[PDB]
Amino acid sequence: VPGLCPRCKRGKHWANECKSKTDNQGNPIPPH
Ligand SMILES: [Zn+2]
Repeated sequence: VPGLCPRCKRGKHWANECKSKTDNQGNPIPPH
């Protein structure tokens, strides 16, 4: 029962299953 992805901050999933729509890299999340 993992939530707010421990890699980004715009999803509630896990790294392997993570894809943050912020930039063209991996986790360009501006808040974190
Ligand atoms: Zn994520």
